[PDB]
Amino acid sequence: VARKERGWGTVWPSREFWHRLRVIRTQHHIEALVEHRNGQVVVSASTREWAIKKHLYSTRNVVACESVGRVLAERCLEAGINFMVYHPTPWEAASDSIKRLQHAMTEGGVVLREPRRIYE
Amino acid sequence: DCNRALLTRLHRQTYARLYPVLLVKQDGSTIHIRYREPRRMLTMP
Amino acid sequence: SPWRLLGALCLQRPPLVTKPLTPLQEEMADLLQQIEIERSLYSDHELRALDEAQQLAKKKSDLAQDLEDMWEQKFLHFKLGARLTEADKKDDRTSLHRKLDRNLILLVREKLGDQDIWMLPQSDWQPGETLRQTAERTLATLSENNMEAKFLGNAPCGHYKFKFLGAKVFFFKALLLTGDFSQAGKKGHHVWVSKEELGDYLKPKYLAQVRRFLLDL
Amino acid sequence: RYRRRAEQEARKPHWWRTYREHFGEESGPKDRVDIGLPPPKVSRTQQLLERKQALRELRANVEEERAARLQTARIPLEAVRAEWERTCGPYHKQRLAEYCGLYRDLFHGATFVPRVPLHVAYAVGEDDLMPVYHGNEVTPTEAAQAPEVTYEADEGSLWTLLL
Amino acid sequence: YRSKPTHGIGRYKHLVKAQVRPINLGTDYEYGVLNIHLIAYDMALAESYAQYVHNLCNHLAIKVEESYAMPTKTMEVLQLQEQGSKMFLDAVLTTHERVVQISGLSATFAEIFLEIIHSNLPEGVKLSVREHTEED
Amino acid sequence: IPIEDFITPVKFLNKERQRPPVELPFEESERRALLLKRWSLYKQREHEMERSAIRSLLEAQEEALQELRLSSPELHAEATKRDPSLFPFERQGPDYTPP
RNA sequence: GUUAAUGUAGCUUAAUCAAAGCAAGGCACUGAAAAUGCCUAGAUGAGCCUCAGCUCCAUAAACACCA
Ligand SMILES: [Mg+2]
Repeated sequence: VARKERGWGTVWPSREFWHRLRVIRTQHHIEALVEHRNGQVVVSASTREWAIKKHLYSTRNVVACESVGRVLAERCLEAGINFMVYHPTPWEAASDSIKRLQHAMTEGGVVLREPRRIYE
Repeated sequence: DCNRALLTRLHRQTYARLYPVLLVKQDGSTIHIRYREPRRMLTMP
Repeated sequence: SPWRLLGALCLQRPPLVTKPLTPLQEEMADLLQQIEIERSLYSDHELRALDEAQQLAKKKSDLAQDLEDMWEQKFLHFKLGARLTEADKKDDRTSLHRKLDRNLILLVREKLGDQDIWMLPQSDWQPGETLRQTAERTLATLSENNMEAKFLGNAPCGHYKFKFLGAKVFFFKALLLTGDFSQAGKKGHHVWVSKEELGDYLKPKYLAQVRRFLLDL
Repeated sequence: RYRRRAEQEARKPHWWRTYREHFGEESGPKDRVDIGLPPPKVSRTQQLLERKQALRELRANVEEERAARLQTARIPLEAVRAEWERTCGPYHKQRLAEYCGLYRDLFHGATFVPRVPLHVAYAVGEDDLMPVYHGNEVTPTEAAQAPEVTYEADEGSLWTLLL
Repeated sequence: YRSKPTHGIGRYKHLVKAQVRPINLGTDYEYGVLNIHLIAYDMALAESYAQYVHNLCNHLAIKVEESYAMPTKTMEVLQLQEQGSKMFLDAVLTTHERVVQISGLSATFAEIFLEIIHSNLPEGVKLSVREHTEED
Repeated sequence: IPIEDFITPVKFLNKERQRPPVELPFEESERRALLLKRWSLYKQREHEMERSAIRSLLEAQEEALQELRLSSPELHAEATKRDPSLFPFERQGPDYTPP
């Protein structure tokens, strides 16, 4: 029932959501954040993190993206947030690493594409 | 430094088979040309 | 502060024949070969080889090899120039024909009145002259030879000062096209030498830093 | 690259009227009265060395690289969850609590990092166990009975639990 | 708004411009508009070295303007046959040309550059330096 | 008046059928890939020593030219200018067999 | 041998979750670049000590020196 932020739409991405998945790819590490429109990061999984770093190999690999996705799904469920928006770039949509990140996130039980507003 | 760019493949999508050929111009000098014909040598008068 | 004016020259011989390949470059060469022929489209020779290999099998029950063997024998019969004109001699550092693979540089021997000099060829320029003109002049004059050497810039390569007075040594780069050495058996000692050997024969710290602007290849 | 640079620029405190200003960064800069347990004291250099070593060893294996190129690998999630609980977990739990305004309604100004992990669960049946993580959803049916509580301390200790 | 302190904050167009002589001063001496002709019999080789040149230039901050291919010249080689006295036989060859234009240089950078270019020359590769005026 | 050779010739169209098969085991695959990574590392070190080389050369140019300016001003009047001798620079690459 | 400084990867982070970001490389993709995709290598100058201190080494900037 709450208010999303309708608007912008001269610019990108859409700022309309309660929660937004944000995937940053450094030439070294893959970092997946879940954000609230406040800019505040709510729950995140990074490859700089020792927990994830030590178990696996090649921080920048496709493998790593898949991994971070699974971790994030887990922590998301644990945090009580089942829905978030993901707004990739057209060429990030075609990339394997991110397709498999989305897959990992889906099997984890987190739905992208948030529910609509009521009496929007 | 002469081997710098020496190692490459032809990058065009659809192309014939290219085979190593030893070409002698009029020197006494020999070069390596990739040519469709399997012939191991050719020489110019 | 009196300034002693001395031009100087770094004389570069062009490497003639290409080097052999590092093991890695060799394996890589193999790979590139394999994949190149893997993505390749047919061949005219292989069209006439395979199509006839099958069509003759169909004309028996109901060329290419000729060409192969011809080219085999025409290649095998022919013989090629030696890659080593150095190590068969194995002696001469003074031969301009010595090393085919690397680039070579000229050294000279001089014993002066107060001094013992192993010398990268040097010039002496009067204030009215240009360092360029003096470089060329000294080159053509000293070696007693007819040399076509294309110079690169009007700017000098590298500089080293000995101050007793004060003095300058300005080294220039000259690219040798075709030299003709007159009196190949002359007494003045001219040594044609690679990078490692340039490291060996050179005593001074003025000539020690020439391998700093040299092309190591 | 542009997008990045821009988002960094949008996080700085400019001198002109901005979105952050009107839309409630929620007190903006805040000096935090901290009622915590003191952070565990661990040697920087030693830890660094050990980790470097571990990663050397892990990178060394050919098996691992095979696992990487062929896109077949898995992470032992339970162990990652253990390590996370042990290491940076307290901070993440903290910012979740901040997000849900635990600190705002309890101590009013005060932030603490949850140094000791707290494991709470409910019995839904004989074989069923419903965990309470930070922020998770639970049905009152599940919570009809008092939960099982677990955390690690030796005993000279005295504690107080509050729901 | 003109009256405000924040005026022209959104001003951009001066940052992006969307709308030949060599300079020889004798001290700071800029000799530009130079043509690099890489000519060889093998396609792959010529392209590869052209590539190396291009990348090298981009790394050395030397500004490349146009990189393009020149028309290939088709050679028909007539070899003498011994049996028939004046009889001719034939073999077909092709000459490939690539071009890299550099817009600026200094004496020192010219000297350095040429060193690097000719040092790294592959076998069967003919190199040329010329001036911008050429007719296609 | 442009005419490019980048175009694919007509001869190459329907003769495609000559090279359908390609297959590798675990062996050739992993070998080629390993080799490729190895090769990238190698090429990197190569580019590195190359750049360090040209950098050292350029530093020799700095010390040199600056030395000549500090000694005689007339000499960096002379040598800082680029000569007309460099217009048609032509050089031939090495060969396999000497003449 | 003397003074003002230092030694993070090529340039700049951090040193209470942690050695971070950017350059730079390879292969694929189109003619070259570029973008993009899949990949690659990396550091707290070296020796001890207390849980910042003592030297060494080396660079650098000068001076002295040496030729
Ligand atoms: Mg650390």
